[PDB]
Amino acid sequence: FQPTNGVGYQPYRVVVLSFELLHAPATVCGPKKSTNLVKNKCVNFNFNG
Amino acid sequence: SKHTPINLVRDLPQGFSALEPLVDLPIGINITRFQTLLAL
Ligand SMILES: *[C@@H]1O[C@H](CO)[C@@H](O)[C@H](O)[C@H]1NC(C)=O
Ligand SMILES: *[C@@H]1O[C@H](CO)[C@@H](O)[C@H](O)[C@H]1NC(C)=O
Repeated sequence: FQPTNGVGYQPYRVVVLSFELLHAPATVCGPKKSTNLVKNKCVNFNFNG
Repeated sequence: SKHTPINLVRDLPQGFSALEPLVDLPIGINITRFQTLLAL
């Protein structure tokens, strides 16, 4: 090997993080980013679901 | 769980006291037997 190996011969690091859903607990969330909290106005609220 | 000072020993104390939740681990396993531990 060489420090400047080309594609196909150079080392290839791989991570295979796997998504699993079974009888094991399902602690799955969504892409919910926090937003400012308003008051004294008719609004659609979602606190913890 | 709950903690409360009592006076009786051989019998459970008189009174009412609710217990608050303390831990909610999602262990996701099934348990059919249990045992206590002691310090000697
Ligand atoms: C409880 O026993 C059941 C069926 O008898 C089995 O399917 C399961 O593996 C046990 N549950 C857990 C969460 O391990
Ligand atoms: C400690 O207190 C209790 C009394 O029965 C018991 O664990 C033991 O006899 C005592 N002495 C020890 C642990 O050395």
